[PDB]
Amino acid sequence: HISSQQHEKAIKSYFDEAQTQGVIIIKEGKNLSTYGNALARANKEYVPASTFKMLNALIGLENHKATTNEIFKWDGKKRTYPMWEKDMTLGEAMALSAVPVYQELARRTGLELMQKEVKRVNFGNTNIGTQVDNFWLVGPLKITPVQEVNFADDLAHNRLPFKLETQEEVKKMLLIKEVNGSKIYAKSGWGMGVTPQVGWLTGWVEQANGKKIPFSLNLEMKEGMSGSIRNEITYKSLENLGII
Ligand SMILES: C[C@](COC(=O)NCCN)([C@@H](Nc1c(C=O)cc2ccccn12)C(=O)O)S(=O)O
Repeated sequence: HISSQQHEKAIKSYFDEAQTQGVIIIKEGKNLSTYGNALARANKEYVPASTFKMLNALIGLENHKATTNEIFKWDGKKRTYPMWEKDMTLGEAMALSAVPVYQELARRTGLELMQKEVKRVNFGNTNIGTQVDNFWLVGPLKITPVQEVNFADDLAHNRLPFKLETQEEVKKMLLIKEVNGSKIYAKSGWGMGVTPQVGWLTGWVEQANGKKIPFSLNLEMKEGMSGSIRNEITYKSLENLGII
């Protein structure tokens, strides 16, 4: 079959072609595999950006700050994108990366409860600072790609410290693709308020046989770069390895 050298070269070429620097961590059982064109990013800390939504939702639901069918009403003020100027549930806001909805959720949770829950979960450096509505966007909260793939592994297998119903609700919110009997659950992320800008795509693959293969793509986003580049490189890498 295909050599490890060829797989590594192919995935590295996906990041090279996009003219960026990035890594993608794959986890099978307890083993971590690092691929990409800048392997040292694996243990470097970056803001989680939208990937934090997964945990924001978990906390919000567990602590009764919202329900899965509650509709967060658009307040009528201009948003960064027209697509965000509407009423939506947590799940809809997850799919649209609707930051305003999640900022409202964070405000309901409150700084004190948020700091305690982020600590309880041991997410990244666990520090949210003093601003409850933007700590995952501009710091001080940071996390490495290894910690992100492990967070995905824990959520996929319901190991996080939340009722299993809560975990299942948030997981249902993350289905972004189906391919050849395989289901891909993930959350993209783009930290535009930091320099350099970081891009993320963290989730897992649920294969027909029921096995789950967690992953975390992390790269530098550059001016005039497409968010869908995080997805194409992720899908191409997963396919090259025979995961999907
Ligand atoms: C790039 C995504 C979504 O991805 C899409 O390209 N849009 C898609 C919906 N079809 C999204 N970024 C994001 C955040 C999450 O990090 C957080 C902010 C804050 C301000 C401005 C943009 N902010 C975006 O600006 O649209 S990020 O991957 O969540």
